Amino acid sequence: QYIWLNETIKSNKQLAGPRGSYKRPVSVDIFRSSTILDPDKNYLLIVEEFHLHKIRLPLFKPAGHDYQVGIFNRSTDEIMGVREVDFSTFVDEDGYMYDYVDVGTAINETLAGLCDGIIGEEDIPVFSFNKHSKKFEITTTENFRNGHFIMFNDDMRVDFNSFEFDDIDEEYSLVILNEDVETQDASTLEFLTPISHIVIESNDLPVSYELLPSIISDNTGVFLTNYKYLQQNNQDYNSILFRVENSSNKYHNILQTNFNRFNLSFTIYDYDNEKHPLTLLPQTVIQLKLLFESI
Amino acid sequence: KQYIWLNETIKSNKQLAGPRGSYKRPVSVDIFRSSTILDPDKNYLLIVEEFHLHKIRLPLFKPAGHDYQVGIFNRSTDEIMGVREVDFSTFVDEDGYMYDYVDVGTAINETLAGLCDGIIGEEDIPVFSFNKHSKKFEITTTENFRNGHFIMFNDDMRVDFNSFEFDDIDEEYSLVILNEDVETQDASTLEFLTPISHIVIESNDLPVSYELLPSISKNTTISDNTGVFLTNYKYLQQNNQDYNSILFRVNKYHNILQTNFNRFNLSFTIYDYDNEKHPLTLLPQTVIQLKLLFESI
Amino acid sequence: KQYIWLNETIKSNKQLAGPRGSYKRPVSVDIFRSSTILDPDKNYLLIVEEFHLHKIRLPLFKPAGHDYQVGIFNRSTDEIMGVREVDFSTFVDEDGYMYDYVDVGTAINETLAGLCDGIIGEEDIPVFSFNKHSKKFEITTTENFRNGHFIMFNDDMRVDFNSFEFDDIDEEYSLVILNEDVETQDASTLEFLTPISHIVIESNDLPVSYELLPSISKNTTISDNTGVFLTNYKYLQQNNQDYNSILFRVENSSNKYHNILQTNFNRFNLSFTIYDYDNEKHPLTLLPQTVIQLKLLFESI
Amino acid sequence: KQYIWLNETIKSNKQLAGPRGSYKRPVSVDIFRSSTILDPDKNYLLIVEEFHLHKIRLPLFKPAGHDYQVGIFNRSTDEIMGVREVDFSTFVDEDGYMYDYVDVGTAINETLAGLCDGIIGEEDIPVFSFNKHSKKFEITTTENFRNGHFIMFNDDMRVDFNSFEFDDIDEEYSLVILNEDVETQDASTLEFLTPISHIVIESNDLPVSYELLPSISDNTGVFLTNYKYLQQNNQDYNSILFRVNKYHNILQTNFNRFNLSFTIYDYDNEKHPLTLLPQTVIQLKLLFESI
Amino acid sequence: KQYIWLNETIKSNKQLAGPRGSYKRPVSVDIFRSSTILDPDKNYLLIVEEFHLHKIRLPLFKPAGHDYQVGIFNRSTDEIMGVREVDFSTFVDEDGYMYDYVDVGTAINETLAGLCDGIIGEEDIPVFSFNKHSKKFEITTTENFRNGHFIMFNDDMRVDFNSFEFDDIDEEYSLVILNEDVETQDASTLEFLTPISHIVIESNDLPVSYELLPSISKNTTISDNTGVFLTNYKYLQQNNQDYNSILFRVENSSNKYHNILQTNFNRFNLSFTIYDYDNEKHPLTLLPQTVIQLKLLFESI
Repeated sequence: QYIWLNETIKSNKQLAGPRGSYKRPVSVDIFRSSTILDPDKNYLLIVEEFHLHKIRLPLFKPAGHDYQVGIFNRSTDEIMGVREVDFSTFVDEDGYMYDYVDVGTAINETLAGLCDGIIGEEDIPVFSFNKHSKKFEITTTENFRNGHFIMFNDDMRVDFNSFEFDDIDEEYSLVILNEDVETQDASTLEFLTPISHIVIESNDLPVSYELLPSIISDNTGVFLTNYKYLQQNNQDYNSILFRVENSSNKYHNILQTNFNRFNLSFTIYDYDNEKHPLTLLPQTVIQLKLLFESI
Repeated sequence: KQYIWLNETIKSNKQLAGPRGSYKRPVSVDIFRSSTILDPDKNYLLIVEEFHLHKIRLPLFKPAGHDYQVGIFNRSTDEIMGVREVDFSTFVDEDGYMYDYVDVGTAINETLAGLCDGIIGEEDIPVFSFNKHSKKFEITTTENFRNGHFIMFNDDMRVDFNSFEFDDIDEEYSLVILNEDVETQDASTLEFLTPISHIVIESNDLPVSYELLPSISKNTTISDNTGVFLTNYKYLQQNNQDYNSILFRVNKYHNILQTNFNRFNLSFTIYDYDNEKHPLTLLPQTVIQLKLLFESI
Repeated sequence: KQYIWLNETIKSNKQLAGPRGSYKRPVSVDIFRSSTILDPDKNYLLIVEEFHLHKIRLPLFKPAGHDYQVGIFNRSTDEIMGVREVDFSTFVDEDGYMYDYVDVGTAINETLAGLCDGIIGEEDIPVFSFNKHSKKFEITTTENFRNGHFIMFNDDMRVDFNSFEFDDIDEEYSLVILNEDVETQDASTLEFLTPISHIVIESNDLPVSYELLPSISKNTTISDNTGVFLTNYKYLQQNNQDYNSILFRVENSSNKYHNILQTNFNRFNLSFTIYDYDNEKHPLTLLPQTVIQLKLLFESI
Repeated sequence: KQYIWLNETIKSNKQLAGPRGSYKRPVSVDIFRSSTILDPDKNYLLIVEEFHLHKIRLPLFKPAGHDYQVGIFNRSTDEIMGVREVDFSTFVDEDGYMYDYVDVGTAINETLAGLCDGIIGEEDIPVFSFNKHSKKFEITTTENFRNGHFIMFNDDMRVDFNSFEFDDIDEEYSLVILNEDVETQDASTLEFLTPISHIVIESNDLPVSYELLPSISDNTGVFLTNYKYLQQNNQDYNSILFRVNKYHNILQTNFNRFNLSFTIYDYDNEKHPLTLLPQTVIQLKLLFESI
Repeated sequence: KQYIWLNETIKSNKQLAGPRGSYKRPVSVDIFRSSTILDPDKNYLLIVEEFHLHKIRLPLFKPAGHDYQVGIFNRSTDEIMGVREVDFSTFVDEDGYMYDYVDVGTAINETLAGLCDGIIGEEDIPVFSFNKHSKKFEITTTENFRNGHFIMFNDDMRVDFNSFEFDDIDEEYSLVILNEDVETQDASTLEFLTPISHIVIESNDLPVSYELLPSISKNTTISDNTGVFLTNYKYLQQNNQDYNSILFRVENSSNKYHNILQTNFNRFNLSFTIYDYDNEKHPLTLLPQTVIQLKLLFESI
């Protein structure tokens, strides 16, 4: 026996707020007059599909990183200076950033402020994001490359690993520049994104919880599905579509048969395990299809 | 274990469909057999193995669901010169749909040209357009416009054409950051413009178990609402193609409640993102194919 | 559970198939075993695990299906100068097929040129054609033609060459919007032209359950009809390739099983058959160079 | 329900395989265990979960299969000037194979050049060649050649190099239409030219249910797996990876020894083994699944 | 029937793993639950659903495995002028690995340049190098070098850099055919250079059935060897990326189940291990920025 349950959420300006400023969590109450399941049977739950049409996800989270840029002199053979990359001007209230151009601007302003006293404005290097290639780029003069190197610390080195590097120190590495415009060997947006996965969870649905580590552990958490997210490009706004294939093992046992209501909520888990709820926009449309399959 | 396969097909012509499909005839099939289809002692599941909607027409855009507004900002005086609501009424068909993204771009452009009429000199009027080859919208401007003015997109414009670079200025409006004569999107956004969500096969008289639905009443939460659906095909708009040939090939089972039938109807239906349903209709050139599998447990 | 695999092959040559496969010999395989294939005590499901139609020729267009018409509009006088039906009769072989999209483009171009022969000067006659590289049709015009006139497509032409930009004048006719000297399609429309729907393996003497089909009559809905179908491969015309090498392999956990009814047999025939969109069936014919592989599975319950 | 996995591997060296695999040592593994593999009471199915043929060499062409012929037509006189057969014998190895599509393009070009040697001058001799970048064969000509002459392909050339535009003059020969200096193919046709049909793992001593084969017939042949090979590019040396309901019945559950070979079937069905190289590292993972 | 889901995650920092992961701490996690995990009466299978090795370093080349040799040939005198062995020792790390194909290109180049020292002019010395953009090795030469000489690759080089156009002269050595200033490979060969074969999850103290391995010894061809393996991720080197973010999800190849032998347990240890093509094993090691995620399915029968 296959029991199918469709659900939808609309939105508008009045429910969500301008630019979704009310941060209303994505949630649906399911509520039926009749009972949903047959008392004499045992049911596995699986989420067959969902569609998160028109939502806004963050692209970068400064708190998790400790970036540091520096300048190295080739004649004198020493470190001239090192500065910490200051994101506080570009961050929203919740500690997020929504554009990889701005990650590049932050890194650039730190780099420009460091070379203010030391190097002439003609040769101050420029760090920027290229919208077309999805790659960060370093733009420099020939005078700069003969005189100096740009230095990255390890956090920078790892997240922007597609540049060519030379290790000088336990921490710091030199960026090897051979041309006016130097770009990344490969995109590294996967390394920058804080989003790990999006999850459907219910406080009141009688379903066997998944086993977790501690905040030794006896900890548990309700998870109906587990969507792994990957930042493909610089798109702040997204339309995320999920559909299972022929033999997905992603079932969950239902412990009690007799219920006529429950709540479903969409939540985002970051790479540092800070969970936060997915919120509506005026234009958001959410769709959802649960299967209850008898054993 | 038993595999009963039921093929079915619809040919079309000008008589059935009308010129350009103007009769709006629903896609539908009666399957009528002399013998009974299923064996009385078994229980069966139903899955749609494949279908083909060869030569059909689908809408590319539905203006009713959007509130697009463009505006001009003056950098010298640092204030809003005007804001106008984009008017799609001269581009829309009788059922509220549009069928070309070049036309979506023209609609936006004419609003922009009307808004700039007295306020900016003709040579410096910016041009909004859809690029057929890249499937991206573009803004074309003079350097003299860029030094003087910004184009303003409201929140709905902001979201649906999100791959331009923006700068917020208040609760509602956002400035389009232009640095070159031709400025284009970083990424196609046709998925944000299409109104078509899914195509569904349904039936009024096939003895098959319903799916549970949220209530018809949009305010109330309680629901005893159901509906027959045999399959659920998610549609994604890949490009600027009005006319399509949709092909589907195959967990998606449905229980058959009673065994004693030889008649049923099948109808293809389109659901939009605003949940309004409407029938898939024929063209003269439409050919439709369909394959059901009744599978015994 | 039991798995009984049955590999099979077909070779060919000039004598068997004829020059360029001109004898039209159907692809057919007598399987014949000395021993009985299946064990009497068990029930068996049949699935075609893979095949390979190496080096065959399929048609790309079938003029019978289509009612193409082109016209010329005059923008000065704002009326139709003329309209003509597109005639393929010279390009078509015996069977009613065409085998190259360059020819499809030529036939439309001829019709268009013959329509402009009296009226418009030879220097700015428009040129319809098929671009081999992009797999897209193209309209080549002069600026003088564009200012003066429009090319008209009818409803059938409109649908099958849908990627051009169009303005609809009438219930029937549409004007092709041209802004530049060489105008092309937004997207490939070869899927709208290929007459091949699917390719089928059917046996005239294998004890296997038949698929239910709709009635032969256009007038009656009540159906008794049935057909033998072992597999049903959906074909899609990717490019302008006349000759093809078609390979099918069953994905993990498909449902394309048929019940076998009788458990006692040691011979059966397998033909390969092509269905078109108009439901006209015709057999897959050999070439001299045609190798054909095939692999059935008989799976017990 | 029981899953019993059997990892296996092969290594190699100069002394085992020879310079450029010149010994032709077949790929083979003797599995031999102290304990009995399977339970005596149960029934088992055999599926090959994954194999990796790392650093191997496979032929790209086999002239034996093909009967190519080229010709020159004259447009002024309107008649066939000559027809020569394409001789591959200079580029072929001992086993009848060829290992690069540029050499396939050269062989046809030498035949084409030899046919125009007496008739047309060197300035207008057409040039047949393989483009390494596009994976497509090209015909280079002059304007003087195109106005005067055509190039004739026979039916076997016509089917394997089908992407060119053609005009049929008779039952065997077809003119290649040419409008520019460098004319090329509509699409890649390496799938036509490759003689490798599939790659098979076959035993000679394992108790497993055989697959029914043709010859009236009563033949049978043991095959543990079947990998369908397709030629993606002009890469002579390869690294073939396979990961997976391709099951087989194990007839007897009392054994602890068998010999797994690797074999290459061609489109003419002529079978031959997969030979090692010094650098080769072959991997394999069988599954025994219970009922 | 029952589906028990076990989630596990690992974080890191400077103190834990060391600057650039200098301490080489292996990736390992202890699962310790106060309750028993499984129900006594049922029989459970184990499959790994998904893991995510976020921000980790992996080697791209392992010189020990190869014996590369380069040579110079003289076209005038028609003989070998010399053959040097490619020395990687100045580029390798402590553990025998190289983390950049640019550096593999330089190694070959230094060897090639040193071999031309006495014999060829500074301008006409050929240059071998890796192209970051195309992922292909290139040979930059003068017209004067090509008219006078050829570069010679031994068999090991010939295989791993097979996409150049070669010509055999003897059993070991092969000329590289060069017709332009810059000559590139026809296709990528990074698959031929990577030493990482697969990444593996294993456990010393989980009661689960072991897989059957071949013999440790060269002498006795008979085997008795077994190993504990929870999953087997086949790795493929896409590009020149030193640092990686490896995601696995069981979508297809879902046969990778393992029989749990004992139901009575509440604790085990999961460790990540890398196997190379010479079958040497070494652990996966953390970095300060590494985050590892894991999900296990215990499924009953």
